[PDB]
Amino acid sequence: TPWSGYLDDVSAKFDTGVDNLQTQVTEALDKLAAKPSDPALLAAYQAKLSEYNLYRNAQSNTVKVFKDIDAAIIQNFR
Amino acid sequence: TPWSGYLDDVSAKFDTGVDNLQTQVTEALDKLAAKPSDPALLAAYQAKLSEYNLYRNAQSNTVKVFKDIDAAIIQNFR
Amino acid sequence: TPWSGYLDDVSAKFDTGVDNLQTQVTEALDKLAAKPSDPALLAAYQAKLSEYNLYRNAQSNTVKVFKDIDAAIIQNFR
Amino acid sequence: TPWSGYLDDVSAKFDTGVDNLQTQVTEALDKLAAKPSDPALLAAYQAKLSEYNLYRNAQSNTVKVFKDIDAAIIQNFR
Amino acid sequence: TPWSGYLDDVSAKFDTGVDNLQTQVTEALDKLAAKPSDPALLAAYQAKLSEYNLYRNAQSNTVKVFKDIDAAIIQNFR
Amino acid sequence: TPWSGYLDDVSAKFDTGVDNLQTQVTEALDKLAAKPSDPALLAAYQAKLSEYNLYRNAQSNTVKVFKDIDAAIIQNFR
Amino acid sequence: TPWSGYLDDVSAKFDTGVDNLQTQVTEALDKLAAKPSDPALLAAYQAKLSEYNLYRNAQSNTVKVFKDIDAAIIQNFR
Amino acid sequence: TPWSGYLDDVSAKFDTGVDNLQTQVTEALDKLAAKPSDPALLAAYQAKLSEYNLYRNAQSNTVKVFKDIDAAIIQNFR
Amino acid sequence: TPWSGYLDDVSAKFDTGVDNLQTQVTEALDKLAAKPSDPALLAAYQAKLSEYNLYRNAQSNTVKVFKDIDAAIIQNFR
Amino acid sequence: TPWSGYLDDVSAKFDTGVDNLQTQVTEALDKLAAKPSDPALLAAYQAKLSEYNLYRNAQSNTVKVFKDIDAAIIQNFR
Amino acid sequence: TPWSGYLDDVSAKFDTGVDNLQTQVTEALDKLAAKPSDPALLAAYQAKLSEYNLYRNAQSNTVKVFKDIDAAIIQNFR
Amino acid sequence: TPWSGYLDDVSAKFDTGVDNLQTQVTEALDKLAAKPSDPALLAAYQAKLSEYNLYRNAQSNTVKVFKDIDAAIIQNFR
Amino acid sequence: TPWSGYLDDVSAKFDTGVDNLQTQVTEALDKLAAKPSDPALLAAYQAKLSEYNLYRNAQSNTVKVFKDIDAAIIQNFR
Amino acid sequence: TPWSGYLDDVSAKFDTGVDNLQTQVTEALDKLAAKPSDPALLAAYQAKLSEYNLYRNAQSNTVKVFKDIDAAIIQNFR
Amino acid sequence: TPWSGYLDDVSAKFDTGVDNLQTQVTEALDKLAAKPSDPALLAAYQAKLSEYNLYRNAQSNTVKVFKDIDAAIIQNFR
Amino acid sequence: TPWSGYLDDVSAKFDTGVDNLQTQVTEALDKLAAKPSDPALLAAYQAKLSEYNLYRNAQSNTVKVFKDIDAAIIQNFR
Amino acid sequence: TPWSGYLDDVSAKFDTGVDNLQTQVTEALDKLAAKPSDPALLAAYQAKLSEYNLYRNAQSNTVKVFKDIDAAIIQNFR
Amino acid sequence: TPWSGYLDDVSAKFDTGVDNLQTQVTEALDKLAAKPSDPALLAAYQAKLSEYNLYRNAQSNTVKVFKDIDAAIIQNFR
Amino acid sequence: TPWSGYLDDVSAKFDTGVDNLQTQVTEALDKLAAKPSDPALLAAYQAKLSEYNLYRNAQSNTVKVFKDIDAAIIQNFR
Amino acid sequence: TPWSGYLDDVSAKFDTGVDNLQTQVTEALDKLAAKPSDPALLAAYQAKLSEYNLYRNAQSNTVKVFKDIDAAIIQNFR
Repeated sequence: TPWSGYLDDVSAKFDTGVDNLQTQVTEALDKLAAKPSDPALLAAYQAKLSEYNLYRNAQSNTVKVFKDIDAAIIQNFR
Repeated sequence: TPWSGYLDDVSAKFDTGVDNLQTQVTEALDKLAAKPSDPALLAAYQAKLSEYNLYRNAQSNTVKVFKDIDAAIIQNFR
Repeated sequence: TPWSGYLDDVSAKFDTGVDNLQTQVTEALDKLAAKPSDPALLAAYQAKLSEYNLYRNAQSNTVKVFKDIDAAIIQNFR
Repeated sequence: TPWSGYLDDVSAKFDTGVDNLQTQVTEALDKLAAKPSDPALLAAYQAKLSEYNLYRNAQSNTVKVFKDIDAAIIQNFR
Repeated sequence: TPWSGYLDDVSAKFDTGVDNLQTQVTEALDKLAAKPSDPALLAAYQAKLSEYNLYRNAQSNTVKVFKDIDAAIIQNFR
Repeated sequence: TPWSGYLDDVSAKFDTGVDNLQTQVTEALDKLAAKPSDPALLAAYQAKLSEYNLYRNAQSNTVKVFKDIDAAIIQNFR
Repeated sequence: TPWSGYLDDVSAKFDTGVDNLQTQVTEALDKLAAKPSDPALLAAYQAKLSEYNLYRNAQSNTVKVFKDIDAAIIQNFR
Repeated sequence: TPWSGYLDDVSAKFDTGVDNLQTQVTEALDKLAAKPSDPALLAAYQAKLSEYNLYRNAQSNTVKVFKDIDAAIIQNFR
Repeated sequence: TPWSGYLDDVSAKFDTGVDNLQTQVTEALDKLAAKPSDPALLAAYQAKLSEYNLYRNAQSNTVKVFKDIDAAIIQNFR
Repeated sequence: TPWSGYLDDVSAKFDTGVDNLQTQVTEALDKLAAKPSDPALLAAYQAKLSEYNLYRNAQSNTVKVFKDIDAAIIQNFR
Repeated sequence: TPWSGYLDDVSAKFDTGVDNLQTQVTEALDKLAAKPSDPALLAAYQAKLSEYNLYRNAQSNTVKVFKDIDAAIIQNFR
Repeated sequence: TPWSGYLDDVSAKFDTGVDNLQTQVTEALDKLAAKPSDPALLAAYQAKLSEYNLYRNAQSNTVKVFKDIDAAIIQNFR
Repeated sequence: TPWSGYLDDVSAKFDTGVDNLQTQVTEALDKLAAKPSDPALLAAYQAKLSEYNLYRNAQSNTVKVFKDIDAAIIQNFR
Repeated sequence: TPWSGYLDDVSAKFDTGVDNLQTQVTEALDKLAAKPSDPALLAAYQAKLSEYNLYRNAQSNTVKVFKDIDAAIIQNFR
Repeated sequence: TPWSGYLDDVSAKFDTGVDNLQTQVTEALDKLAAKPSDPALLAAYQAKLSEYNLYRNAQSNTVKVFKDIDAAIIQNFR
Repeated sequence: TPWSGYLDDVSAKFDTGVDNLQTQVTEALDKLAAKPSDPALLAAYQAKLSEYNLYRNAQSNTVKVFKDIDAAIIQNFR
Repeated sequence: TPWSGYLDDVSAKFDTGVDNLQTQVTEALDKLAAKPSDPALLAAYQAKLSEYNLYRNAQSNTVKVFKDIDAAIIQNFR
Repeated sequence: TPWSGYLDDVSAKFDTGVDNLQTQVTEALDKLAAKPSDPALLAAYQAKLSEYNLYRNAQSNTVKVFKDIDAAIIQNFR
Repeated sequence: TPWSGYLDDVSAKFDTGVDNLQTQVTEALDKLAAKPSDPALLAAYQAKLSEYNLYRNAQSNTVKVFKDIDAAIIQNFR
Repeated sequence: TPWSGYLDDVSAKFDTGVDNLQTQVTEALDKLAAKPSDPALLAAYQAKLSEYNLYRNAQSNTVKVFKDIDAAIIQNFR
């Protein structure tokens, strides 16, 4: 078992929160790439890609906030 | 059960809202393709196709608005 | 019961508005086809066919206007 | 009493501005659907439908302008 | 097997919908060209040519609508 | 009773300020999803969605300003 | 009193402009229908019907022009 | 007399600068709402609404600049 | 004296530029409505209506350009 | 009467300097929370909130400077 | 002096171009109406009426062309 | 083997997704250029060109979204 | 010498390109207005007017393209 | 002589660069307002207005760039 | 004569350096507030406001540097 | 030498194509007018007049086609 | 060798696709201009002119599509 | 030899990439200005102008991207 | 062998990580500069340039983080 | 010879590094100010201004870094 700190556990709450969003984006892109003119495949990929943008931005700002909460405690040791 | 977030649920309100509009367009196109000169088949396909344009544009703008409401909250975490 | 949106309901106001105009055209054509020289059958078919031209053009422009009223609202979501 | 904000009140100035334009369109369409060949019913429906296009486009652009006036104030809080 | 996307499949529903309309126009034109004064050959070619006008215009507008449904989804990715 | 600080109370002034805007958006979307072609349902949903964008952006910037007013006082303790 | 907008008032300038042209056409048709061989009744009905064609075409183009003048102002709000 | 600081006085230079622009927009909207098809009422409301967009954006950027001039002086006290 | 900004003054250059074009259209329509078959009244109304279309479109685009010149200056304050 | 030292008196010069700025922010937020789409309520709240940011930052830096002037005198007793 | 724009001046080049063609048609019709069997009065009225058809059609197409030249410049302001 | 990152692999999913769409456009253009009047060659080229527009726009927006997902992570390193 | 920028110089390439097309249209209209029934004067005016439509549309689109080339450079300064 | 800094001198290079473009726009608008149907006055005003859009946008972006070059030097004093 | 130390003299080099920049901002704001849509008044106020931002930031950083040069000499007395 | 564009050169191919058809019609009409009963003068004038009808209709349709070929290129600049 | 980009090469596929269609139109017009009454010269020129209309419209729309495919890639660089 | 940095060298790759596109646009405009009705001169100028739009937009976005790559390195010096 | 510290080795992990991305950008720009209208050359350059933006921003933030990790250790020596 | 320390010599490496970039910006602005609509003058000024932004920001950060390297040595004398 590799080491995983608190910022890893915050990042793994988002990773285990979504079930297979990293898989559903890649599958719906590969279904879209075979036929990039189907409205049932473009509107399904729009919902996957727009969630994957919002999943990944919220996951990359929650880590940055907890990095800044810790950087004002560690700076107050000395 | 695959994962479905909030933008999927907004997209699935439109998908479960219409009963079989993705089926009625394909059926009325296949009825039209056998005889593309019947006014009862052209005027019926006009109503299906024009709804399928308005169904899909409203479904692809409501996702884009909720993607922009979330992108101004996630940007205000830090 | 199949799904029928608003453009279907506008199209079905014209379809249920006329009682059997899709039937009276086909019957008066089949009466005309047996004897295409009777003035009582040509002048009766002229009134059916000219109404069926005006019925179907008004039914295919009212759908196109309501498709354009909706396409300026849906475009103003974002 | 349900909640109605400022964009609802701008939209309700148009809705209470016209008296029964949502009713006069539906009535003049149902009078037209029984007899879609009367020039007194086609020219009366043309005036109702063309106003209902201009009523609804001006009502759907005034909301979009006030949404853009507010989105440049709210963006200037921070 | 060559690649065929969704707009090709919509275009091939019209092409496989009619059986040999691209052949019946060319055959009835070549029968007409040998004797361009037969009313049984002019009235048969009128029905083929007028269907081939309506077949090809409906096939070239259904592609253009589905190109415009997709161009409002693809524009809403970003 | 759960704990609610000052930023929660600023966020709950917006939440208790609107009566049922989180409900009126979901209801007017579910009314729109059954028939996404009615201009009385698209223009009503435009006013709800555009208010819900302006409600939520002003609620997510007022919290961020009060977080920045406090972060310049807390930084001036030491 | 029912609501009447500007396109109704343009249409009612033509309707109140002619006194009883909608009545004189119907009366001169009912006088013609009893005896459709009188030159004093055919030449009088020709003048009524040809005016009623020019009355109704000018009334249905002046509305369409004012609908297009307004549709280039309303489109320039946003 | 309530308190009004410098950013209020900059905001009140715009408010007392225009005489009754907050009134002329509401009056020209209520005149437009009774008859949303008059070109003399649409082109007059276009000039009021487009000024009210430019009035309010310049008033909401001049406050934000003076908030940023002060935030670089106050930050240079310590 | 009511307030009139720069976009009002651009709109009032067109309004004071034409002397009584808003009056000459209404007078030539009321002269046309009494007798909608005179070629001296149809060709005179064609010249008034076609100028009133070009007057009002140029007046509603010059305001929109000056609204866009100002919206790129006001956006460059901050 | 509770005790109030010099840093309290510097803080109370800002508190008694503004009359009711702690009240005008809370009132203009509660007026904004009932209708968060009015430009007269967003631009008025922007001026209150931006002053309340500059009031409170200048009040929390003037105390910190006088704490540092005193901490270099008290350190020079011994 | 009433206002006369460019389309009026194009229309007045035709009106001042012919000297009294609007008078010569009415005079030669009133001379014809007293005796509608004279070949010197029918052949003179044929030349007046056929010129008045060609005068008025060229005058009503030159205005429509200059309305379309201007409508492609005014549309290219924005 | 040249280097290909993740945005290249997203771009190569579209390139390897379509089999020879870059070839079928060039071949159907060169077949069209020899005889630009065949409806079987214009309607076949319409389906290739409209897919090649939708293929290339979706391929040039999916790269731009993944460039923006990465630019909000890389910006949150520091 | 008045100032003339680059869009003036593009517009003056068309103005100095044609020698006296603004004069030949006005002269051939004034020759046509004296006798609007000569086929040598109608067919000569058709060639002048149709060139003056194509001269002025190409001159009003080349300015609009160069305005759009510059508006994507000026927008890329900041 | 009033004070004029460097951003004024950059703004006065554009103001003294064009000779009387602020005058030529107002003169060509006042010539257009007297007769808004002349193609020689619409195409001349299009070239003035499109230059005045490009003059003013380049003048309002060059100031904003030099404001940002200075704001990264002044921020690097301390 | 009131007392003015060295940091006052550095601050008064900026105050006497600009002639009436504190007056030209207030005058160009009061000219802008009467008509907040003139491009000659918005682009003139942009140059005044952007200089007044750069004047005041450089004046509030030069004082802070000389306060830090002195605070490392005074700290080196003891 | 006056200016002559491409539509003039197409019109001058017809004018220089026929040698003196504008002269032979006028001469054969003046020979016919002295004696309008000679079969050698009526049958010669029939051949001149019927050619002058076909000359002038083909000359006035070839200009209109080339005006429409150019109007679909000029419209595709922007 | 002059420079020729991709839109030139698309335009030169049409130019080198037809062998001498720009020559066959000019030759068949000059053969028609000498004798504009031959049915073997009118029906041959109809086939050349109608192909030259379809050649040039397809050549001027394929360039405009590839200009729009590129304008959505170049816009997605930044 | 004048100085040319890296953004000049990126801009000079586009300038030396095209051979004489700045010359071919000006030559094909001056050939078009002498005769703005030739389809061989309009379709040749369309290909030059549409390339010159795509040349200049790609040249003005590649500079802006490399300005933004450098502005995130220079900002990371301190 | 020149000296290369730890921040050089972190920078050389990115430089040796990509194989020839500094070469593939320059080659795909020089292929694009010869023909800046090919969609196969614009979409290939978009993927190279967008990776080169993300390569260089991640390489210029990882150095800045390791410079800040070291600057909090070196500051804790004394 | 005036005195120039090490930070002057670092600043003079940038000043003598570029040959006449302070001159080429002022010359290309004065060439742009005479004609602010030439794409060859806007795209040339974009490359000068964007380099002058990157020249001056790198010159104003390299001085600030060397000021901070020295301020941690001078602080370690005592």
